[PDB]
Amino acid sequence: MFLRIDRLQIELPMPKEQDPNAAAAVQALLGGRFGEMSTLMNYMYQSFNFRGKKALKPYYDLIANIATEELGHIELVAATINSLLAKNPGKDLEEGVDPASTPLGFAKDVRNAAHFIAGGANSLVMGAMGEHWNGEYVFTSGNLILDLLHNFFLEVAARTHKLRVYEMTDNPVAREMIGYLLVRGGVHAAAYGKALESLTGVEMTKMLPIPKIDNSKIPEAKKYMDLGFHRNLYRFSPEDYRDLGLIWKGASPEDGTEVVVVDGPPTGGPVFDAGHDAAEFAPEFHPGELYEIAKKLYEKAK
Amino acid sequence: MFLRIDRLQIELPMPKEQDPNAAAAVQALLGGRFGEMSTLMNYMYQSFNFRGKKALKPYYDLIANIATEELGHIELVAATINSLLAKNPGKDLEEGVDPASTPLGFAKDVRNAAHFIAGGANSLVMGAMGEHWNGEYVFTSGNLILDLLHNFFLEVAARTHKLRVYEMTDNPVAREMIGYLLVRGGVHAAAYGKALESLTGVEMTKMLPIPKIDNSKIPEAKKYMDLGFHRNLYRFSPEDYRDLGLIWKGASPEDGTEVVVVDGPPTGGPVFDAGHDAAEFAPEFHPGELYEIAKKLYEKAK
Amino acid sequence: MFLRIDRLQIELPMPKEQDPNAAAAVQALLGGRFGEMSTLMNYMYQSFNFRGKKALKPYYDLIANIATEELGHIELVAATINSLLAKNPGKDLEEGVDPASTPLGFAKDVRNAAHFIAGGANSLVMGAMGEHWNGEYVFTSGNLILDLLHNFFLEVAARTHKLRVYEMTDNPVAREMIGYLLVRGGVHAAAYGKALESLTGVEMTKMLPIPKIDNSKIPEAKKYMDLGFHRNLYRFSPEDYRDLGLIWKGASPEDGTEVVVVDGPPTGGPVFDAGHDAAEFAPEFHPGELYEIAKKLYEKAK
Amino acid sequence: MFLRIDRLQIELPMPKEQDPNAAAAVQALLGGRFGEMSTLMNYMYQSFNFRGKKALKPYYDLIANIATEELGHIELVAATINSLLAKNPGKDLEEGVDPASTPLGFAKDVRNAAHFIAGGANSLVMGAMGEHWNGEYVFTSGNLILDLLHNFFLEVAARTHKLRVYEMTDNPVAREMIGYLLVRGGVHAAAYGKALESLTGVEMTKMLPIPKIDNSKIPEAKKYMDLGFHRNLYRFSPEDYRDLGLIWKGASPEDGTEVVVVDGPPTGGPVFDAGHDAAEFAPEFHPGELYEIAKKLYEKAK
Amino acid sequence: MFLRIDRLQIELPMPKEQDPNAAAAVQALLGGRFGEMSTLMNYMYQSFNFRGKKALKPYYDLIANIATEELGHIELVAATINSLLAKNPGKDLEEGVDPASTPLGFAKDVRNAAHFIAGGANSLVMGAMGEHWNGEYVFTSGNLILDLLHNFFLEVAARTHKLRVYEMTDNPVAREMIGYLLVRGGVHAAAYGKALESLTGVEMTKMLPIPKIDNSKIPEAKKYMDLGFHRNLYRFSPEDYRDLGLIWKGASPEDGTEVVVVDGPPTGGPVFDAGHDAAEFAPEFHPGELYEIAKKLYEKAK
Amino acid sequence: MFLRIDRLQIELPMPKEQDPNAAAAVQALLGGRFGEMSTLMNYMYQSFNFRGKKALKPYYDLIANIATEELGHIELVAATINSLLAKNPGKDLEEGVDPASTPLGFAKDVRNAAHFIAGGANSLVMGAMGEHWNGEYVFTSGNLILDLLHNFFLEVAARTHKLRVYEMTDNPVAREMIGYLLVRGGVHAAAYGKALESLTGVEMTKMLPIPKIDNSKIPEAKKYMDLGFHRNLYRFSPEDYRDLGLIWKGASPEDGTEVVVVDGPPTGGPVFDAGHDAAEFAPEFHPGELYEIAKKLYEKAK
Ligand SMILES: [Cl-]
Ligand SMILES: [Cl-]
Ligand SMILES: [Cl-]
Ligand SMILES: [Cl-]
Ligand SMILES: [Cl-]
Ligand SMILES: [Cl-]
Ligand SMILES: [Cl-]
Ligand SMILES: [Cl-]
Ligand SMILES: [Cl-]
Ligand SMILES: [Cl-]
Ligand SMILES: [Cl-]
Ligand SMILES: [Cl-]
Ligand SMILES: [Li+]
Ligand SMILES: [Li+]
Ligand SMILES: [Li+]
Ligand SMILES: [Mn+2]
Ligand SMILES: [Mn+2]
Ligand SMILES: [Mn+2]
Ligand SMILES: [Mn+2]
Ligand SMILES: [Mn+2]
Ligand SMILES: [Mn+2]
Ligand SMILES: [Mn+2]
Ligand SMILES: [Mn+2]
Ligand SMILES: [Mn+2]
Ligand SMILES: [Mn+2]
Ligand SMILES: [Mn+2]
Ligand SMILES: [Mn+2]
Repeated sequence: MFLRIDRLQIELPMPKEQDPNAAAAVQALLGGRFGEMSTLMNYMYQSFNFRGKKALKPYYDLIANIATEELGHIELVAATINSLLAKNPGKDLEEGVDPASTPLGFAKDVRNAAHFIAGGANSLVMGAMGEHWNGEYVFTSGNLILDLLHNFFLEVAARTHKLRVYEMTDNPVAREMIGYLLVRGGVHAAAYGKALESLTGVEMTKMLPIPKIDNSKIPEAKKYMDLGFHRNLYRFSPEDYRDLGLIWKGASPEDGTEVVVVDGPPTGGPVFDAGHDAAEFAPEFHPGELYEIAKKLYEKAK
Repeated sequence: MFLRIDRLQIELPMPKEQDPNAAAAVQALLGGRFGEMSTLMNYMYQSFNFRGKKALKPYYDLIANIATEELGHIELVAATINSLLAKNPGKDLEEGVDPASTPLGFAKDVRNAAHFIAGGANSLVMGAMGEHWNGEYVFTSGNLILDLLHNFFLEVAARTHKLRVYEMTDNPVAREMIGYLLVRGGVHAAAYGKALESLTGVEMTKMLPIPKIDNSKIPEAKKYMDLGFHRNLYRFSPEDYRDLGLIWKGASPEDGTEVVVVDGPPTGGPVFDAGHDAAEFAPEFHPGELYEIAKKLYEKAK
Repeated sequence: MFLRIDRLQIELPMPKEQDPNAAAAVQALLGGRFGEMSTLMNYMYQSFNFRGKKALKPYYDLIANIATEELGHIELVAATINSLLAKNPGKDLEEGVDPASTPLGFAKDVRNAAHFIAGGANSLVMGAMGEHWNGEYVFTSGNLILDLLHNFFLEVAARTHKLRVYEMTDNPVAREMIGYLLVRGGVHAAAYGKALESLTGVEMTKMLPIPKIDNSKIPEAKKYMDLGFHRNLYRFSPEDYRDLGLIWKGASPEDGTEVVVVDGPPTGGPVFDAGHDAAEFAPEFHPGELYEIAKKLYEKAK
Repeated sequence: MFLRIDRLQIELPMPKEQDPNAAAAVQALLGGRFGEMSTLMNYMYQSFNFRGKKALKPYYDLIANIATEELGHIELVAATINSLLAKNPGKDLEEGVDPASTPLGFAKDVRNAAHFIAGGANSLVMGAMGEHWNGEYVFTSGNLILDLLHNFFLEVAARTHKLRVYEMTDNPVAREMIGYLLVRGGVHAAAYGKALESLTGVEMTKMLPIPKIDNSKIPEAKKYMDLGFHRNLYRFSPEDYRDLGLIWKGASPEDGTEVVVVDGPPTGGPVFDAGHDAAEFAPEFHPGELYEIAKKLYEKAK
Repeated sequence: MFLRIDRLQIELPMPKEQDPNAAAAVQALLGGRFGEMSTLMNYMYQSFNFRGKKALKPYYDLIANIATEELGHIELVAATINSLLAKNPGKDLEEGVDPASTPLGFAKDVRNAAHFIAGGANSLVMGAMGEHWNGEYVFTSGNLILDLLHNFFLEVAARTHKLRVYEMTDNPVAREMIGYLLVRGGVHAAAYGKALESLTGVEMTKMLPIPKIDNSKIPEAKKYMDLGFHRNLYRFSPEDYRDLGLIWKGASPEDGTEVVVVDGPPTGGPVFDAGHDAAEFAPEFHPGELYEIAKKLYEKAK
Repeated sequence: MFLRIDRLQIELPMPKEQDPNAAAAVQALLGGRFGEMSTLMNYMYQSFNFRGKKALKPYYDLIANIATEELGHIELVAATINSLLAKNPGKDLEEGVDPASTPLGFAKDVRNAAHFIAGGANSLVMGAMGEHWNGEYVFTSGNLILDLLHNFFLEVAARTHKLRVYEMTDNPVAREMIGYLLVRGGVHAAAYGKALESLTGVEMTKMLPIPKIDNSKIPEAKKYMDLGFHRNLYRFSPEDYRDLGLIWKGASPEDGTEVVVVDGPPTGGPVFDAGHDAAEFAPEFHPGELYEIAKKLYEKAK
């Protein structure tokens, strides 16, 4: 079972301008083959399907726990896309929009028109070409070593996509998210590499980084390394998965320093609200009446 | 962000033997169009994309919280499938399997061979025809009423699929899971119906049940209603989503009794471990050496 | 624009009992690559997209009119599938079905479980592997000769699929439908071949039949030829497409006899009603109340 | 069976300029998830699959008839796209096009290159991202109420997409089509809502409009309401489906006035011909010789 | 079995500038429905599946051999795309690229972002809309005449796409490849047409060209015809498939001159190397260390 | 460019009778995600897209050459499937088949009906669920180490699928093919592992085998190892790719013995001809006339 905390994993900056094509590129990191939906669903299904949940417990704890972290990463990437698509971020009401004035005219010419037609200027479950995420992006073979080898690869392929998208947009909201997730993905790659070394004797972490560029060269990633976050494997569970430190120990690939398990999630930051976009009818064309209904739900004695 | 608890939402019984074609049918309820992946991802993305998270908070709390519950439902359905596919449930080591003796010969003739080739006799992210789940199964328009109308439909369409699969499968593991999720889906349909009543004045809950068959006609569902589970909307969060009772109040469609918000998740039941399947090389062909590696990790613990 | 007549293009017989796997095979002829959806949508879109609707009118009339005929062919193939899937054909109310008794147990083991889960034991928009029909099965290039060459091929490929499914299914409903549509597909291939002869001088009809087997070897098709149906190109329009005989003239490939344009549709046969299937909740679990509602609508008629 | 009338459902204006990206957006309304292909094929297959064609006749008449109207809507949307893609609308011959001069250079940079490569600058069976329409967009459950609930949703989701595309392009051909189809979709939503109220007692039409914006705010829709077309359910059949008025009666959601059944289709307007586009080889590179062949087919004595 | 020669089928010119959208259009010719992947895989699988490899040997030789030629065409089209995507063609090392400087900023706005995210600025197995090539683009019916009819169509549909893409870009690398492959596709269409005439008596080559525009009107195609290459069917085999001349004989459709079989491949040209693209991390971010490792592999005594 | 040799990489035995479901399982090894189409197309596109073809030549030679070997593997797997689907292997003419007698009745009930409808009882470009192979199964990042890591994984994932299908199918044709390709896949995994060791210092070959089962436990694979085939990397080229031994050297993972580069392809075995299947109209319904046409082509030879 799962619980939810109404917080993003980190604070994101306020966007300052809508940037559709940046949002379309960032979609690769959400619903593309190596996006966060893929790391999430790979680890989630491997955790469901895991044989030897007690006999191979440290490895089960690892996959079950990292799957849980990736839930917050789909959330964070979706918030980033929503930030880039928001017309009036954080504002409950805009007035004066007339459909006949062609208020979505710009959207005719952007790469991803679906953001504005199917979505209400919001994230979709798709990649940078509009391709919807598909369950064949999941590998769940039942063989622990084969799955871990796949997962090591998956994290460094995902990192490669994050780096390339970083190089496509200088939007600060996108770069903040990417910097943080480069650091988290470095932790995951390192953790799967340590798990493989424990099972096989092959020193997989010595292959890192892939590609051969250090996170310290990406300013927004270095920001988070400077706070120590490359050392931390957070245990996203009240009472379970307590044996992570049997694998998550020893040296960090980033700097050689000792890594640690942190019990519980990080503090986080607030969730994002894109505000009213009347041309998208989101959350309604003129939402004042609905806001009044919600207000009155609280005004009650019962 | 999210947290994980290593418990299924209910306990499941143990099948007498593998039932591949039952597993293949139950896949519809996991990765098909109206499976638990779809309800999960619809509500998850709607919750990310929600505009007016404070101004429309009671409705945000509802979608965000039900999304969290559906995480445990993909888990529960996967456990059911895994139970039906497990050769040696709960048994860590089998001996004597010879690949040269065609130990997977039965799988040549089952509906879903992928369970045994791509999977290690485990669940996959697909429906009852082998169709992989796809992101176009998600509807996230940004318009609250349109989304809620969709979600009401989604729950009763999902219910219809659960009922039909129930009528195909006599296996207790499937009947228990389905009976439970018929009751939970009744709660979700009722909740979305109450939300639509509040926003629109249209008495959506009066349309229930769809199809026009009572959950009381399904023995396992009747048991869960006798335990009160049709009344309960669990708050799957440490501290958030405390306004569910503004919508989740009044009469149950099942029996007219007053519905309730329950603080926290249910206690549930143990997770499922399919054990060793040597022919599937899952978790390894001969896993004793890996079990020894894991044991030694604890000896070297700090 | 289009009009509808509540008649199948031929009458169909009644199966003795349900035959799921026959239905699954016949799906190839509905939603597969060379099924009736494909011939329909190819000619429909070509007719929309046709350039030179007046200057090339005889050819426009041909494509526009054959497209209309193919609408009735998707209808006829769907009726055949529905006939094979119907538990109680023609019977409005069945009693005593208990969902708890696994009344759909047989469906666990059939090829196409979707017929019974997604469908209410009814046709779906898919082929013989469960693959849903897709718009990339349409070829609409705008070049008349290229399109007609494609359409000649499409008809003989579709014929080949019909012949192979005929050889799989002994059910009279399927044999009657297929025999009829072998004759109609012979007309369409001949018509496109005559159109290509007129435009190019290449004697395309001399290539027929493809494969090199005569429709006379298929008993149901032989009967329809004995009724003259290989000669007939029906004008499926009140007043339009009156120049079909400019192309549809001269010898039939089947027997050398003169072909004819028939004003209007054939008289055909009754549409099919699969009746009540309570386990499928179709049209309702217990439909008597809805039947009463419908009866009362007539009492309140103006 | 079906008949065809060689007329669009309404007169469309002459385009005045090619607008590829407008055509790409309008594709959402043709082959996207909530485009006219989807409403068409949903109602068509539900009509084939309908159980109780006599016992539930008014409801059968409704679905069978609206399916037939949607055939003319795929035609109308395709004509709109073709208008936007036409280089020389209504002109049989253009001269002087040289392939080596890069006459399709603009198409390199438009969103939808397929319009110009796969199509001969014509409509395709796809949405606004190039996604081809797929049969999984059809819902045909066999349960009347569940299908009608789906269809109500489908019409208002389709309306939402039409409104958003309207707001993306000010092209008069697109806006004329959209205005008309907003009015027709309002009729369909109202009709399915009335059918649901008759079966369930739930006042579904009181939820309209969705989104909460009136068609009267869209000038091209108000044009058609001012002619009375929101009141009219046309019976697209010579002799069948005569019981529509048992459901289609009472108040219009638009203005409270009494709705009516109209026997037969509206008058319509001419079909559209995009003319010669030599660079697309459509209908031929230099079509004069083919036009002469067609002319000579008429010059005959026989 | 197969052998490889490290040469393109022709010399291509050096690109001079990156042209992403030209590369995206040329993708239609690689991984689209009528691209070189399709002609390749159609003929390859037909050759595997061929019945009567001795009894119908000349026809087997034809399909087996043309399949082999198409391997070099996927190679040639991929080289063309890679040329259009190359930043530093032929250069092993570039220095001074900083990811934080947004070196891929242009790629945010191009049609095909996947070239830069999934690919390292390189070709992908997809068409001009980003659609990945799929095995349903292959037709392998087992019936020789039906397959040959399909293949005739396939070549002229492929030619039509090549012509349209030619008209979209004036890039010399693209136009050189297209000119050559127009000539080769003319040979293939002619060869399948001759095979059909031999089997059926229908003069299929008299339909050529389709569309009705001569290759001699395309300067880069005329270049290769002026060298005689429209006459040549190369036998891509050391010792097999020696009976091609039983079919490949008689007049060329281009000019009426006698065609010939050439034993062995043409001379070819060098392969293409896109060079270092540091922002794509291709072949590495800073490849000097890897180049030194490779150099040292040669410095050996053993 | 490529050349073709009309030989399979090994000889195959003849099945006693058709085995449709065995063929359907073996399809996973052809067109599934980890089938031979995937290894082929991964290495083919990586070889096209390779940057530093001279500076990193030993690695280019390896990928380019292994790609060529995989061409013969799609051929070999297709031959295996065709063998399992052949009614009359090696027999040019069968008499007496009557389509009216349901000669394909068995095919109604097999897993893969497409083999008999779309195919003429022959292989298709799909996996074990009927899923067509797709280009998103290719990973071509441009980064050498990332690609090689992927390829190492791909080979062991493909091996895992081969092992599982082996365990499903007792047919000698399948066991021989799979035993051989287990040995060849061991060579490829070892080669990519050696390449990674050279570039990274990580001892990837020490992870082998994956899964942890020796090829010696599979009797057919053991025979091929006893013949030395695990040592051999064949140079599938007349004159190119002469630096394979710079990487392909040192110890075999199977037995510690020195590996070798073999100049040229193996001698292999005959290609397979499925013979006449009249019910499939393959190569024709009654092929005697076409056989006579072919005979006469030789009489008219030059
Ligand atoms: Cl990740
Ligand atoms: Cl991560
Ligand atoms: Cl649900
Ligand atoms: Cl639920
Ligand atoms: Cl047809
Ligand atoms: Cl037909
Ligand atoms: Cl509609
Ligand atoms: Cl409408
Ligand atoms: Cl080609
Ligand atoms: Cl070619
Ligand atoms: Cl392989
Ligand atoms: Cl291999
Ligand atoms: Li069982
Ligand atoms: Li039967
Ligand atoms: Li057998
Ligand atoms: Mn992540
Ligand atoms: Mn990760
Ligand atoms: Mn659920
Ligand atoms: Mn639910
Ligand atoms: Mn037809
Ligand atoms: Mn037809
Ligand atoms: Mn419509
Ligand atoms: Mn409608
Ligand atoms: Mn080619
Ligand atoms: Mn070709
Ligand atoms: Mn291989
Ligand atoms: Mn391999």
